[PDB]
Amino acid sequence: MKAPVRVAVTGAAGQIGYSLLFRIAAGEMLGKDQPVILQLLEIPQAMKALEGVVMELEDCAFPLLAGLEATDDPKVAFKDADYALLVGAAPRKAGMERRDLLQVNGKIFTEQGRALAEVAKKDVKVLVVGNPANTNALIAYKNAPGLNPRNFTAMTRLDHNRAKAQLAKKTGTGVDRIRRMTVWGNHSSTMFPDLFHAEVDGRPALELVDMEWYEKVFIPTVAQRGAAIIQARGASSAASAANAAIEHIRDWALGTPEGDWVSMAVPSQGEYGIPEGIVYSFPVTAKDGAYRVVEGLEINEFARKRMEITAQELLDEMEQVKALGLI
Amino acid sequence: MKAPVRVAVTGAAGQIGYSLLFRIAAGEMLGKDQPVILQLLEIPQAMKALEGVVMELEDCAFPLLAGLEATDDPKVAFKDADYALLVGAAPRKAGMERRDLLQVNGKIFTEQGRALAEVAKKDVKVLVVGNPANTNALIAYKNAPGLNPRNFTAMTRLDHNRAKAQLAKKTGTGVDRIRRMTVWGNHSSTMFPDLFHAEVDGRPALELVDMEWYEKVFIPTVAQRGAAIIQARGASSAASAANAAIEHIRDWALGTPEGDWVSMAVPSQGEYGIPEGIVYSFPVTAKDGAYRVVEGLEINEFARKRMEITAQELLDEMEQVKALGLI
Repeated sequence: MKAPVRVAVTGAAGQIGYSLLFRIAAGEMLGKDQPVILQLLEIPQAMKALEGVVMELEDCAFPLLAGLEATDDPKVAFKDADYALLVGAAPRKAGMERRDLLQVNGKIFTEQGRALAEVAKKDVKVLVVGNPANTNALIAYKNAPGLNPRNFTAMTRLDHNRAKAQLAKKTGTGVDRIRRMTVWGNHSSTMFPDLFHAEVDGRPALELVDMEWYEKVFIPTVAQRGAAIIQARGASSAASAANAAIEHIRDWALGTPEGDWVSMAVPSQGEYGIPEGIVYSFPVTAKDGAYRVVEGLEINEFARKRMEITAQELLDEMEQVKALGLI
Repeated sequence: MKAPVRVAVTGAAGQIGYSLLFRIAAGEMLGKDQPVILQLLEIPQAMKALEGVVMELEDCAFPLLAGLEATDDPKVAFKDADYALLVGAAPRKAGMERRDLLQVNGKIFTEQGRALAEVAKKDVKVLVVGNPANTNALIAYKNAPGLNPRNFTAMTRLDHNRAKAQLAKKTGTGVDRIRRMTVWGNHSSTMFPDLFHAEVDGRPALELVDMEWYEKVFIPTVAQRGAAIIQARGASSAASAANAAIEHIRDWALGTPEGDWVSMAVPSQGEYGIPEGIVYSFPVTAKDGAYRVVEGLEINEFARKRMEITAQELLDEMEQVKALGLI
């Protein structure tokens, strides 16, 4: 049997957490042979609701759930954490400006970054889901002295999955036959879904679809997908976002399939010329807890242009954060 | 690997459906080697929302999801279905008598019962989750001419899991070391969680706990658990109920553990002296799609009294529906 690992999840009583927790406890994230201890965190006002979630988790009689703890203290929630899913972020309110959102989020992730650095395992793997993901991750790792910045990542996996789904639908082929999809940059409207290196059942994607469709239909649709779901359901995409979070962690810890790669926003070390420091989505392979950016990919003018734009949007956000003295 | 199976689900855009659908598509209900085709049904007014759910399902890029269809037509949703999860039920409206609620549900399950008999597979396995589950299941199979009544079941697995959870917490042992739990009767306040045949780590349950605790703490607590979740979360227990539905179908389709059994409400054939016809929860073992009631168990006065009380409640209900000409 495997020794239990501790998984910390913030914003645990929220929508994403409600879809997320039960699948983790069922062993879908780290394997059916891996027991887990869930350490849940919420703000004081949501502890009552979190209590209700804990009861539902007990009511599932999960054999792999070796422990369950709920708290409103980050130093308790992150204690000896092996994995940390930072889902909770600043709730957008009325009269609240862009800079106001940055300050409140700045406060949350500086505090959480520090707590992780103090009480979590030294090799703790972190995934930031709360928006703005890439920048909150920057704030966190920048305020986590002693921890490896590459252990801090942001989620672009949802966009990655949305792109594969759209391509599969268009080509009329199973999504399981789509490989080497890449989403570059920021988790925002400037994200760049790359079809230049994607393959559909062995054949290059651009041999089955044209540039007109790619530029005029594919890109806008993947970018608008979150909005389409809100317009349809009247609520955000919690379940698909939860699924993406699980796959992000799963592939990072268990490894990416042979001949394929996934999208992960990680602190840049200059790959493809992207400025160092910013959390940027890159194509990556993973093996036993460690990932590596896939280098050597040919970047044409169309791609570089879009890659530059989204990188610039991230540099701008960092400037604002620095201005507020958060990093 | 296996040939795809068609799984029909009603009330698909609701809370239970939202927690249920993604785990089925992930392969948690019938196995990681069993592709599934989801045929979702909703009332006309919720189709827009169901479309949003369909998009989220697509955005998960599930390899086992071989097909996905949404509709407001029962005859379309249940066509060639191998499994049918009847989650949707009549919504409770202000100023709506008990007889009124019974009529609305009656119309629903009469129509769905007729639809299943007309277009579904003759060996279709049906699980009724929408309340009142036991009675809704009676109406359904009574109006499904040509189908084996025993393929129609009601869910009591959530109460079953809740009871296991409470015993584990009390005895301080892992929920996985709890066996032969039984919940008899109706899915209501008269449900009877039986600890007389339950084992905790190989030892009889009543050897670690006394009758006082069992009678005044255990039974009332399991009966009030749903209310506790509502008071804490401000919402019903959607996720744990979805988990229960998955396990119900899973243990029925794939089979129960050796030397153990689970709770399932099935049409009575006189077992244990229970009136025939009414859907009553019994301890049951299953293997490859077929289940058998565990007979021969010793029933003491304490158990027998409670078994009759819940049986009587079910007869009264059947009485009312038969009075409304529903069956």
